[PDB]
Amino acid sequence: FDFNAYMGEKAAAVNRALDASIPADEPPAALHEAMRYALLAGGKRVRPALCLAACAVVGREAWAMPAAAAVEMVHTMSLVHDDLPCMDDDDLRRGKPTCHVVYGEPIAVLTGDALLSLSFHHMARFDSYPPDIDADKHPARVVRAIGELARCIGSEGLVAGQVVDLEMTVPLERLEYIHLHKTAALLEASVVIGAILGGGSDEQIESLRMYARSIGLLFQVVDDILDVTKKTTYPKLLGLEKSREFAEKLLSDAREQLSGFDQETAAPLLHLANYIAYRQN
Amino acid sequence: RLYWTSLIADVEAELDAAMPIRTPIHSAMRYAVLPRAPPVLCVAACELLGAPREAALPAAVALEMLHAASLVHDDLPCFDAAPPSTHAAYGTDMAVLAGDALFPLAYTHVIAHTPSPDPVPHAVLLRVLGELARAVGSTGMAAGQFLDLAALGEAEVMKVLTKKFGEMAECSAACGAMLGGAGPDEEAALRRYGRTIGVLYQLVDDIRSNGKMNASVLRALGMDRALGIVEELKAQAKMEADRFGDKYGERVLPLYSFVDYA
Repeated sequence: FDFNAYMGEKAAAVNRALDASIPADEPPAALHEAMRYALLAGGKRVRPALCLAACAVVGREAWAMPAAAAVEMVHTMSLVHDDLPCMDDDDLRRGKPTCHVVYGEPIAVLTGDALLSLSFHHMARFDSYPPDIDADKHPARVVRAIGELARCIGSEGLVAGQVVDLEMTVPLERLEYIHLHKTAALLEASVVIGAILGGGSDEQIESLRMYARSIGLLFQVVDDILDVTKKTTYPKLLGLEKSREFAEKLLSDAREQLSGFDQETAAPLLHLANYIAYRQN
Repeated sequence: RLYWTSLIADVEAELDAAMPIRTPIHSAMRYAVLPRAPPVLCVAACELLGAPREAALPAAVALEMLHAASLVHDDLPCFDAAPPSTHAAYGTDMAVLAGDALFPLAYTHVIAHTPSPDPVPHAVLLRVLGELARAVGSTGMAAGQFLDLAALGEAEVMKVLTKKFGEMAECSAACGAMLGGAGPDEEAALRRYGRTIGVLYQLVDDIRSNGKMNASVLRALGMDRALGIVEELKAQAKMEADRFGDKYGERVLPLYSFVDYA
């Protein structure tokens, strides 16, 4: 087993699915291109990756590729709007001019709105799913996978997170609440709807959920740490290595959640969580 | 008939108790679906083929949420730029975030009611969710809004209603359709009705205009025609409606005449 190779491959798979979902020949072409300019714009493809690995650990990864496309679209909508001047500005990141730069504000507005829909669309469409699916239980899975996806996006998930940040020195409970609900929510969605589309038991699904809940914080705590290298934050409130201590705990927290699985099939979920921690981005 | 009134009151009640004030943006959502004709067409269309309704009420509720979600986004400042606003009340900031919470609110309310077991087996359900998503997706409505960002006059170029105001009732019909067991023969049949009843209400209204929001028809072209498209959409719609046999479809018709006038 080689993890980086694994990531490279899944990223490509997700990318291909994404290209496939949006035909650049259909008529509101600028809009479709705008969607493509947003969605296909590189990236590591981590959320689709968790969803997928969550399906194989509990069923096989092509079952949950539509949902892996969905959360990566959901996430894209979470960035096309974040870059808008009304909200965060920061027009250019990676090496790409942000979507509102190339197409203006309103196209950037409708591009997130098209994706959000497309993600829910693509997930509901049975045209999206492979044939070697246990046809019976699987439809009922897709309903709850959509509704788990839906539960983490709206007023009980990211938006609550996007907003509390937009409130503006800050206390801890409220700090971890924001993170737990702007990053950790989307990851819960991915690995659960991945587990659901895998067909896993509730025990399996829930354990994977608090798995993601921890690597959710873990994700953005590190982001608040790597900032020091080369807005109220975690090393400010606790101290630097008081934040490397906290980080070290959340990892170990997530690991013993995979206690119930076999490291065999979960080796991706393990190497994943490790990547999120010691990333030097 | 007023029947419509009854339906609307019921829709409003489930919505209020769907959006509760609890914390946090929530206050903002309520002021977006609080402050004709897509939802009702569906319940009634749904009544057809005779399906217990509580089965279609969720769809209607989801529908109004969807309408509002992209409503907020259509009179956002960076669109029309000419005059209270749902966006200028909580800030263009939360405004965006709000509609972004309403899309998944619909799909969540839909999955909750719209009881899956018993009638409405899930495959039907996915079909419904897909229909709503498509309705607001790149193909329809968002494309309609995009088209309608200003040019305006075309003989067949002028039909953005078909995608902006058209493909919102199109599903609303097609949604009703699948709920009560409509056949494919009746799939586009019932849906053809939706597209062209959505245009009607708007196309008629572009005489006097609190609604949803350029590229109007009268300004765009000869009124005689505008007034002419009306019968052409009435007649067409009437054809599709007539397909139905074994009434009551008395109700499916009055929808065409309520439009003329409020």
